[PDB]
Amino acid sequence: QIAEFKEAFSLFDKDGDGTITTKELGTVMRSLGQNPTEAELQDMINEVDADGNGTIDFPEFLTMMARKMKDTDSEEEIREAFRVFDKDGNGYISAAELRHVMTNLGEKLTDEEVDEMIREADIDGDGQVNYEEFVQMMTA
Amino acid sequence: QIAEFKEAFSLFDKDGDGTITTKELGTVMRSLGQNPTEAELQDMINEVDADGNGTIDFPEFLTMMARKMKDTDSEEEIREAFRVFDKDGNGYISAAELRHVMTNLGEKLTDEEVDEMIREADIDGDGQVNYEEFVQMMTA
Amino acid sequence: NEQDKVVLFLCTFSDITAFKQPIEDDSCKGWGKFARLTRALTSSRGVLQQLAPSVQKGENVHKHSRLAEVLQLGSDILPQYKQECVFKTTWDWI
Amino acid sequence: CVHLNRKVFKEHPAFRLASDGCLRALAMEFQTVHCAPGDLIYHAGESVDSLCFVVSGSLEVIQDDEVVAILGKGDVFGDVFWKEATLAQSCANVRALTYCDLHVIKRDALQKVLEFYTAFSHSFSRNLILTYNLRKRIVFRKISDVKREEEERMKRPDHPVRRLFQRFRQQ
Amino acid sequence: RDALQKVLEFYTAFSHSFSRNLILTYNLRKRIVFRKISDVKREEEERMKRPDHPVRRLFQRFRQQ
Repeated sequence: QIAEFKEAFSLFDKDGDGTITTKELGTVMRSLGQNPTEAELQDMINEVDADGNGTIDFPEFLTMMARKMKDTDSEEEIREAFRVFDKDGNGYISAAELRHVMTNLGEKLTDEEVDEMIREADIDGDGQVNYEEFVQMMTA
Repeated sequence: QIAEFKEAFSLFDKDGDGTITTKELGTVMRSLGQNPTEAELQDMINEVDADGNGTIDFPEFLTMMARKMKDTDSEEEIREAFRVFDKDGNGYISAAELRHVMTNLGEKLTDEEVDEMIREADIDGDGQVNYEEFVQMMTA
Repeated sequence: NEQDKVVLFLCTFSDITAFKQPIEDDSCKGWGKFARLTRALTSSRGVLQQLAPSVQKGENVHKHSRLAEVLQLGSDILPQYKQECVFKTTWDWI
Repeated sequence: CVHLNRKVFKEHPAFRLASDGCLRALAMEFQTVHCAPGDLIYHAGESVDSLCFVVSGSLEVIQDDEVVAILGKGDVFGDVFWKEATLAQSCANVRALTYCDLHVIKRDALQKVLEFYTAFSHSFSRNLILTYNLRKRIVFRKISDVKREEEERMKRPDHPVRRLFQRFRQQ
Repeated sequence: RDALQKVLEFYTAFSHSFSRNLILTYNLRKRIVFRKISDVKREEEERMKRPDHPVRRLFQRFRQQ
């Protein structure tokens, strides 16, 4: 979803350098049917780019995309919980991840309670918890 | 039932003109084994016919047949309801028929209530209501 | 229809946001709304207006070509919602 | 049976949270129907007792001689059983347009599996969206009927019957 | 289990001796709690590494569990 934008970014860059120039922007804007001011295009490049050299990488776009996310509050809170529970950032919550956030958060449970939460949250039987299994417990 | 009489009316007329003469009446009365007075036959023709020309059509008989109906009160009331609900007179009550008699009678219901009465009264699933489905709701 | 009755309707769609004008009730920036407009009209611009980012006047060429693709699709609206040898026997006999 | 119903299990979001034991105990219950074109599965009024997944083909849904829903590949019809726990009548005919491949499951085996796999059944309820409820009759009017109503401007005792309509108010 | 329960309901005096004598080599119901040695190797690695209120109440719900 987040990475699925950049194919149209392949339609953005005409040179093929990973750096959107002003001439490619003017070409696609004239292809859009509009005749914009190139000074305003330089303004849009300087506001969009973090490199500030007349061209921007897609990581420089990623902050503007995260600003343009503007999703729901509940999914953002649960995504924050999923990001702080997955310390590996692999989209999966290990039992060691649950034990380490039990120690770091303060709520200390026994190891059987860790495996109990793992076995109760998991449905498909993989020893780890996905985001849908996460919101299954975030619902109640 | 009402139209099923006229085959014997085919036995009534001997000429085959759709007009019962007095001579055919005298022939079938002598065939009945009785020797009636032809003046009384002219009296019966003048009392029976609406044309008043010594001969009667079957529509002139239809008023005497409706007078000689003398059916039950309940079936006559429900037949009156069926005749005033079928504005088309086709023996079937459309949903537009129910809506128009809801507007004309005064009892205004929503369109879902019209289709609710249609779906509840109908059993065989034709979108319309027959006389037996009519008396199914006229019973309760 | 086969009975020539007007039984269904077909409504085909695309995204003409970038082609006409960007108008937002609210947005983060002009570039952000412009980026959302380009990401929305992706299959319009991408797999139909292929060489059109090199050329100018896309409203005169590529948008007209997408409308003509819709016109050829209306020419292909002919299926009309309907169901769509003894010589070989005698030939094989002889 | 799991390989036979891979055409459901790899496609639907209702099944990707299931245990593999639940996958096998479901796949052992899935019949497979090869619908000929023009042949109808649920006639209007027949009992809906088996939600169907359409893995191939095209279907029409006829309510009062009118196409209400066209069902393509990956669509689910029938009736939600585990919420209702009630047998209903098919309010619509469901006919096939092409050579259709369906993977059906009757409500009894479905309820057996869902009673056994309790933690799965909630995610199943949350994820399975019926493409067409065959219980819920949909209210609509035809354009010929409103053409007749527009014609009815030319046209423009109830007490034993309107009380029955008041009985409809009591209904 | 159905035919077993039929027989054990019929042979009542046998079923007690059956319960006393039959020792299951493995209960397939009772999930056994254990940890892997890769997991405690990861925990020994976690010495290098060394908001909760909406979730820890859920853990308190685990206390309620």
